[PDB]
Amino acid sequence: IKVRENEPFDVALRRFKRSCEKAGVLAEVRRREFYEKPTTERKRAKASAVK
Amino acid sequence: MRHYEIVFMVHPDQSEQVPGMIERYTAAITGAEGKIHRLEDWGRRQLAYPINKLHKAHYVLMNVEAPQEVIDELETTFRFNDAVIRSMVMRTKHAVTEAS
Amino acid sequence: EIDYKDIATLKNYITESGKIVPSRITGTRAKYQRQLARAIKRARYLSLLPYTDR
Amino acid sequence: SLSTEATAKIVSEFGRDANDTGSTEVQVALLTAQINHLQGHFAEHKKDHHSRRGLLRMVSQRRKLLDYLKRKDVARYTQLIERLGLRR
Amino acid sequence: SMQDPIADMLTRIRNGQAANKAAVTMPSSKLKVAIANVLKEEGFIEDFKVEGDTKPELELTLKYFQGKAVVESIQRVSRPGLRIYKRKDELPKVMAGLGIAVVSTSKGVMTDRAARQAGLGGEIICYVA
RNA sequence: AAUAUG
RNA sequence: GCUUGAGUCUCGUAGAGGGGGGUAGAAUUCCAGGUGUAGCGGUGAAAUGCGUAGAGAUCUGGAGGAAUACCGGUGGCGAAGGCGGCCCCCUGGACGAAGACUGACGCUCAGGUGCGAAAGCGUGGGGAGCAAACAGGAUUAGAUACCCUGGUAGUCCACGCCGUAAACGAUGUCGACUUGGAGGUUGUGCCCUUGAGGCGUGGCUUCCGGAGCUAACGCGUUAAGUCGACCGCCUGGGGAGUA
Repeated sequence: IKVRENEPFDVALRRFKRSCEKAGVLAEVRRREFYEKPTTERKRAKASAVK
Repeated sequence: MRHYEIVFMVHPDQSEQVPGMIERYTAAITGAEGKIHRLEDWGRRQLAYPINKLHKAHYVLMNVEAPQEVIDELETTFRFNDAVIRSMVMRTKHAVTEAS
Repeated sequence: EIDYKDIATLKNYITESGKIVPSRITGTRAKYQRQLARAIKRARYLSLLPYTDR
Repeated sequence: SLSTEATAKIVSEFGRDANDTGSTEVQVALLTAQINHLQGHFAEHKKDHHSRRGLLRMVSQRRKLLDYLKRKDVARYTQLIERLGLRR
Repeated sequence: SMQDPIADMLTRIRNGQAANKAAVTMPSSKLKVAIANVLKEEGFIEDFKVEGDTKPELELTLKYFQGKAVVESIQRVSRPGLRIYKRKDELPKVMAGLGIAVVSTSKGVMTDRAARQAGLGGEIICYVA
């Protein structure tokens, strides 16, 4: 959720939230339409991941 | 017969009426047929998230064999009772003690 | 085994937001993960552990 | 599925001696009592088409078994269909 | 269902020869053994042997050539679903007479080579090449 | 961005 | 007559199997009210629009209908269509385990019958988003399109009707046989069990591949291999799945 850094936190350098997922999860529903969409998505990514 | 794992959550504020409620509930079930293998009345417990901004409400678990009638009349007592919030009844369990 | 009243344990499988840790990560096997996720929704329902805070 | 108390009752009842499950007379009665019990389930609802497949699965099979007992002996067949009460 | 076990047995032969296994097992029956006797008579198989009562298992040892299968091919000529008869005045043959057919005559299961001298027609079963 | 016909 | 096929009983397993009913979080918008003030919104680039009649913004509550993030997987289940919140009731089937019984009761099936996404239609409800139609503003040589702002039928529900899809693995169904690896998924026996272990055995399923086959591409123990049983369908293209 939020930063909650220790006592010498400097000029607000977000150590926790930079590690966090950030705008990825924000984008994830965002992208226009979804209902027909992920039918062609399946397996083609996973098929790439071989030696 | 079917073993039921019942749990309900009752108002924090009404806790002096709580033992009166536990007696009248378990009486109405066990009078018919029902038989207690777990009955627990947890006391106050701060919520993980606050249900409609309510707080600290009591949890009350049971594991009872029962006929299909008295769990219906209990569930409709839960839909009736305006001092009780969330309620569940679940599968067999087959008799338990603590782990709370 | 897979009781939702295992709330001491189920904390290990949630991040700060209360989102679930997936089956790749946790050292589980596919059956126990389904029962785990089912138990987490039950724990989430009673406010023993949270759906998410926010 | 039908009741365990019903299955253990019907094997002694329509069967011969002990353990007579495989013989047709118990089978016809077991499928029929299943069909009669399912008759209430399809009395309400009427949208459950796949459950109706599980009904219809018993119906033809019991019917085919009845044709077997017919080709073997008509007397046991005619006596059986009368006691349970079926077949136009 | 296993509609013809006889064409199955010959198919288990042709599969067995292709996979190059000497012993091929199958459920026994009377004509199957009599066909296996015609195979051993003609000399394209080594020997059959049988075990059972409730469930018979015929075990047929198939030959091999020095660098080859013993069996070139083997086919069901009169199919289960269509029964075909050939009379004494014209009986079929395999590979210009070098191979044999299997024929069920009134006097039993013979080859074509013996059956033409024997002088009666009947049901052809299969072409053993 | 955006760009038609032989 | 018999039992290996098939059917069936006893004990279990797994599971978005199906219907029916109740119930939840979470999210958007509207509605009502509080604080706050000239922009807001929208675009590759802008304008139409919204806003000093106090918006957008922020905060508190309420109302209403929808859909189930996350986990969810090159996972599961279901005849096929298809099915992802929670709980119950009714209720389908496959598979294993040992053991038992019946004794060919089987396989396929034209005609016939049932089910069968999306769109659409009948009657009465409901309608938050979105979105044909349709409107307007842009773009353009033209733009009745793409693009942008609104926005009705419809999308939702009950009960009926329509019976059609690239309803596709573009593989008819059933059964036997024929070298495999590395997996996934799921039951169960054997063992020194010291282990999120070891030695096995069944069903389903993914990727890669041997012989072989194939016109090639590729398929390949789940065959498009090697065979049997039965049913469907094909005979140049266009004219036409039309008269």
